[PDB]
Amino acid sequence: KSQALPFMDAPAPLDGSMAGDKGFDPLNLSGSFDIKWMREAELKHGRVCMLAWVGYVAVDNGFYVPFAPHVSSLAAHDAAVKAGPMLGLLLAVGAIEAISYNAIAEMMSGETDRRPGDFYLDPFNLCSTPEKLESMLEKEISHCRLAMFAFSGVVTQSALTGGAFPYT
Amino acid sequence: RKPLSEYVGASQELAAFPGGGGKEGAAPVPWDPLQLSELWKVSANNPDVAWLREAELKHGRMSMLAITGVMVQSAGIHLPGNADISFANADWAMAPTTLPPAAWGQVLFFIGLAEGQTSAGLFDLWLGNTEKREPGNLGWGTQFLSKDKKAADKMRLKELKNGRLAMLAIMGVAFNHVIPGALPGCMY
Amino acid sequence: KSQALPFAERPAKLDGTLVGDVGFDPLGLSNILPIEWMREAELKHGRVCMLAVVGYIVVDKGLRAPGAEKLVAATSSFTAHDAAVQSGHMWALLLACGLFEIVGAGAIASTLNGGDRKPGEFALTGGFDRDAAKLERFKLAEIKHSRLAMMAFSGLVTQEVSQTLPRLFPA
Amino acid sequence: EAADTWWGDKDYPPSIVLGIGKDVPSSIFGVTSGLAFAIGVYCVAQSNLVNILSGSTVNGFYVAGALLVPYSWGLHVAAWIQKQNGK
Ligand code: CLA
Ligand code: CLA
Ligand SMILES: CCCCCC(=O)OC\C(C=C=C1C(C)(C)C[C@H](OC(C)=O)C[C@@]1(C)O)=C/C=C/C(C)=C/C=C/C=C(C)/C=C/C=C(\C)C(=O)C[C@@]12O[C@]1(C)C[C@@H](O)CC2(C)C
Ligand SMILES: CC(=O)O[C@H]1CC(C)(C)C(=C=C/C(C)=C/C=C/C(C)=C/C=C/C=C(C)/C=C/C=C(\C)C(=O)C[C@@]23O[C@]2(C)C[C@@H](O)CC3(C)C)[C@](C)(O)C1
Ligand SMILES: CC1=C(C#C/C(C)=C/C=C/C(C)=C/C=C/C=C(C)/C=C/C=C(C)/C=C/[C@@]23O[C@]2(C)C[C@@H](O)CC3(C)C)C(C)(C)C[C@H](O)C1
Ligand SMILES: CC1=C(C#C/C(C)=C/C=C/C(C)=C/C=C/C=C(C)/C=C/C=C(C)/C=C/[C@@]23O[C@]2(C)C[C@@H](O)CC3(C)C)C(C)(C)C[C@H](O)C1
Repeated sequence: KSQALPFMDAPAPLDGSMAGDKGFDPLNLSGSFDIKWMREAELKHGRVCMLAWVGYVAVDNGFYVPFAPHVSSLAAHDAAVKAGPMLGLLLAVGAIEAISYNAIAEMMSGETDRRPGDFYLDPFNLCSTPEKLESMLEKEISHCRLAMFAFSGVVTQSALTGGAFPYT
Repeated sequence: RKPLSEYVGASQELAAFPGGGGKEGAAPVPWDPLQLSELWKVSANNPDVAWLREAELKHGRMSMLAITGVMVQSAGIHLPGNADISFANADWAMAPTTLPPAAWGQVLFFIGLAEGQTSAGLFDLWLGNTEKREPGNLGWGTQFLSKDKKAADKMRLKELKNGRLAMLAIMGVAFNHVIPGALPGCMY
Repeated sequence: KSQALPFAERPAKLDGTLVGDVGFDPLGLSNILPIEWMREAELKHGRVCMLAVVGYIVVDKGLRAPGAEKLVAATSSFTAHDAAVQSGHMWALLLACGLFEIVGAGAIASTLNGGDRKPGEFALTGGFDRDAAKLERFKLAEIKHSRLAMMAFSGLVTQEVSQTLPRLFPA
Repeated sequence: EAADTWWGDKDYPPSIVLGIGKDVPSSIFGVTSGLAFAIGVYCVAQSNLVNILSGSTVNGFYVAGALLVPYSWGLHVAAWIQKQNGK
């Protein structure tokens, strides 16, 4: 009954209802550990990869903010660590991830019905009807899976070559 | 429990005197002067005769293998030597020293894996609760021996005797490399 | 009772559920691990050796990949491995083989022991599925060619290293 | 409160003694035990095959990999627990 691997059936019954389900889990990690943590990690990785690909492209083009010495995105990490504001960005991320500590701890063990990677940062009601919510969830998770490979390729090509915008 | 009388391993040459004999086993009870197989009756700390049989079978098998290795390494017959590895130390007890960690570390590793994975039911021994295990019955050569009772017991008695001799011998080649003279005709 | 050894019993667990079972197990090695793992190992080894034989006898007679350049790999398949390790292409091949091995091998060996499918299907039929007589005939042909090319690749490599390959595609 | 974790009347502990890894099958536990043991022994061997120096040769990856040796003990114990439990 598996979809991606048609010689199997359902790598544990954990893969039955969530968005982006294609029965693809050959190493049975969906049934070995609770799948809510896996979906939280997947969505979180994909969102990080999306913003990381957007930032890596924009810094490599010329969008540079005030001050911020104009260097390529490969050396921008070291340049801004020696500059200083990378530590402040790390502090802000750490505060958000302390709130994420609270969110994930409430989500896994009862007493909160939060979806993995949910939050409630939905100002414009683009997921009011359940069908719209399902469609946006499918688009979000597909964008996650695409942007992981996209940013991985961008970083690898930028590191091995000298560096350009299309990365050869 | 199994009270040591049905265990094959009694020897004719400890009944060599007029009175007592057979194919190769003594008739009136196997040899146990210190009554070490009766030590389970007082306290459960002492092992059962099943654990003792498993221990001596393991010791005998390792000792046959060890004395054969001693007899072959001591003069010639070494594996072909390539790059970064020479099997040239003909002197026993020092051969693992002149050996790379990929070789001496691989013998111990596979010995440990085979020992741990064949250790299913050794602690169902020490208490006489055989059911499974059946002392040394690892499966390597089960159904290969004869399906009757006399021939199988004869084969097992052959295994135990050769094994005991090998134990005494590998401990005669040892304790002679340690202190000079524990075996008059030594050759090693 | 056996067929390949018609003088010494018949090996246990070799009843004939798998194809090409003539009862050739003189050492009785069908008891250490389950027979599904052994059949999977035999089939995987045979597929690897058939692809290896084809690749060796095609590269050795002379054929280069798209933009395969000019290195000691292009001289012969003898030094092709040591050439491509240094160029790092063997790391890419190991990555691709590792990805497919994770997915295929983990799924395929995890579920036979649980119980779920024939030993070595992969469901990539590529055509012939309806003619089950041809399916079992192709299973027999696959395992026979598997054993034949395991022997063939062993012979090829040992012949070539025994003379250090003086440019002999018959070897 | 907590869970009934006592197993003095059984020959093996229940699966709930593993906490967050109470559903991992025994084969994954054993394979990861062997892998963690091999990697950890390699990492600690990189401290005696090569003399660890005052700052020059410390190699924190080998330090983090050195924690896999006590982790490999817990994985092969959990492999036995899941095997007796049938998982
Ligand atoms: C056992 C199989 C096997 C192995 C180990 C090799 C190994 C090698 N071959 Mg080779 N080859 C094979 C089979 C094999 N071949 C077969 C069957 C053919 C068809 C006739 C060829 C045709 C061939 C040519 C024409 C050339 C080589 C070359 C090479 C060398 C470098 C290859 C390279 O850069 O790849 C690393 C780079 C990669 C991109 C990896 C390849 C990824 C493919 C897709 C394999 C991945 C798995 C694949 C999908 C199979 C899974 C099947 C599964 C779905 C059931 C290397 C020594 C080249 C060379 O230098 O020789 C002088 C060369 O010119 N081979
Ligand atoms: C690893 C050693 C070992 C062990 C565990 C056994 C175990 C056994 N033997 Mg056995 N045996 C051994 C070595 C061993 N044997 C050797 C080397 C010989 C040749 C001399 C024999 C000759 C022999 C005969 C002829 C018979 C047995 C029998 C038995 C069984 C009952 C006797 C008993 O309880 O012994 C328990 C033994 C031990 C607990 C071993 C420990 C030894 C002591 C306590 C410590 C070491 C002292 C020792 C003197 C060491 C000094 C140096 C030494 C190398 C000489 C039992 C299964 C009988 C049998 O088959 O019953 C069915 C029987 O008739 N054995
Ligand atoms: C890829 C490898 C393949 C082989 C290995 C392997 O997989 O076997 C696995 C196996 C058996 C098995 C198998 C099954 C699982 C049963 C079934 C498998 O089949 C399947 C898939 O079902 C087959 C098989 C045979 O494999 C058994 C595994 C046994 C294992 C893994 C035993 C570890 C002890 C660790 C100890 C004692 C640690 C001491 C640690 C110490 C003393 C320290 O920590 C000291 C310390 O200083 C350190 C070092 C660092 C410091 O920071 C901390 C301090 C200072 C304290
Ligand atoms: C110096 C030396 O000696 O070594 C050299 C050797 C050598 C070999 C020359 C070198 C090289 C090159 C290497 C290693 C190249 C590796 C390249 C690699 C491995 C590149 C991955 C791409 C991933 C893709 C395309 C993913 C697509 C994903 C696609 C197309 C999807 O649709 C994903 C999907 O999710 C969506 C979007 C929606 C989902 O609903 C459905 C799915 C899941 C299907 C190096 C680096 O120079 C090193
Ligand atoms: C590593 C290595 C090698 C090796 C090796 C290995 C693994 C060697 C192993 C050797 C091994 C395992 C040797 C066991 C001996 C046990 C004995 C002798 C037991 C005696 C026990 C006796 C004599 C007990 C007798 C009694 O109990 C009886 C029977 C009844 C009781 O009432 C009365 C008493 C107590 C008296 C090579 C191959 C050698 C060289 C190579 O290069 C490197
Ligand atoms: C399943 C599938 C497909 C498929 C497939 C595949 C890949 C089928 C492949 C079959 C394959 C590739 C089978 C090879 C056998 C090799 C043999 C028998 C080697 C013999 C070699 C022998 C007998 C001897 C060799 C010698 O070297 C020796 C011993 C000494 C030398 O001196 C002399 C020579 C050199 C002669 C489709 C249909 C393509 C697509 C579909 O979607 C999915």
